[PDB]
Amino acid sequence: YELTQPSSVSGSLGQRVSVTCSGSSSNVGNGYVSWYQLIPGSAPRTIIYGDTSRASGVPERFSGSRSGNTATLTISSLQAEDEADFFCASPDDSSSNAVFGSGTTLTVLGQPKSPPSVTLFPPSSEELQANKATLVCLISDFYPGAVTVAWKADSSPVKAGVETTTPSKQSNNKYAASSYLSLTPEQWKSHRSYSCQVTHEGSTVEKTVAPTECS
Amino acid sequence: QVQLRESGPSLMKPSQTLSLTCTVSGSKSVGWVRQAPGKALQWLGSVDTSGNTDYNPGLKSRLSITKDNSKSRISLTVTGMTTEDSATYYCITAHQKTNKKECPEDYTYNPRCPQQYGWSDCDCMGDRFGGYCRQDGCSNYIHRSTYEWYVSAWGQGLLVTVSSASTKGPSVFPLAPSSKSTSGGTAALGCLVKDYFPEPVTVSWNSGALTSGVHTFPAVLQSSGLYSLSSVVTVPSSSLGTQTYICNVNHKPSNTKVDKRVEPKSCD
Repeated sequence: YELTQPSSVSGSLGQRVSVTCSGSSSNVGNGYVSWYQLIPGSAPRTIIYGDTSRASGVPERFSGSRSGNTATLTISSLQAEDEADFFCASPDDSSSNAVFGSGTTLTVLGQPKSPPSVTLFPPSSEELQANKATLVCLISDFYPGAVTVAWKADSSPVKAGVETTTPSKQSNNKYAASSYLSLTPEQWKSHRSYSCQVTHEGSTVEKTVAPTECS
Repeated sequence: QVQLRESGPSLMKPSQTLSLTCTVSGSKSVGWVRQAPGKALQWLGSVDTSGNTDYNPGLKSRLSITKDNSKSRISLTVTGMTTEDSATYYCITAHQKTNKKECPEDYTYNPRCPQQYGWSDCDCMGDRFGGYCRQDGCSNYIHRSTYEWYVSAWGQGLLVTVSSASTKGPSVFPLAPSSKSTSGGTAALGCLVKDYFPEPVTVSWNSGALTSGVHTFPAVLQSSGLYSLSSVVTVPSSSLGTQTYICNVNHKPSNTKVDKRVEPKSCD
């Protein structure tokens, strides 16, 4: 059994949002709902228990309520560090049988914009000696967390061999991503340059490396 | 201040049995919750201080939890593991309590008063009226939930992957800054952690002494079925060649630790 939550909710800085948690008389109706905050990269964090009681360290702007078989978590004065998946939970016809909600993703809009910092690494000598070649394009310190990466061999696009990660948050609330171009050492050395193009909010940053560039 | 530490395998083959351990330090019930990637939390089971165990009714036949007070552990057994069971397994402590209907202190259950006088909210009668029914002594039961449960402490979690593929330790390669790749007074240098399985890999820099601008990127799953990631740190450009920079790659699934020195790009 699973409690019903909205898939996601969003709000701008300083705004208010609420997440609902719908169940039945045997769980939510019992009147002892709990809420949990899961920030990707950290362990889950208990936020509310007993419908309305805040865990230690949770500020007042995190409020819990309930009307019948639907509990609600209200988050006011939204801050960037609130972004996380929020889950409700409750006992189900028993104080030891627990049920969780489907989870709700929180996005906080209106954070400071920032262009991407791009670093392109060519294949290392060690990787070449192992008969493989990987160009590594690291992308950091950008907001919003949306970018598109394109690669060039000389001046022409490269489609095959590209793997890119979906952006994720750094420790400073900005986003980072990485892209890889896999080559054989032969074709790394058979062309005069390779480039990584990162596009962010209509503007593009391009870095280039050359096999002839040692040091 | 309770601390919970999960231990067990990082990789299972299909239909294998998963045995996990949780070591409790400091000082209810101790139990297990899991979360498959991109999916919701799922309570598994728990054991209380009296030895009673309870299990997710949908999974009970597959689960088994035991405890040892002398070792301050609990265990978890999960039979018939499949790819559906790949998940992060969290050890938890939970507050539990069933409240029967009780009268407030200085009140006693007396069904005669509402039965015979029809008073409302009067299941309980104040003791000061010595068994007699006075409307100014009425009271409901203690207002409280019948069932109390919530997770009071969360472990850090153990990632368990179910796959037919076998463990593989990582190959670590340097991402050395070039003379053209610097950023003035600072520069980015990192390590490429290649071709490992399963997740996770953690990366520190200089045994944790270097934390400024450190970021470990999410892993990419290559068509080979092996993972790769990169870790980068920002460094003083004047220190390239003078200070030693080492990325400490830890791959618990293979009991492997690699300390790779990242030296300045050279024209040997």
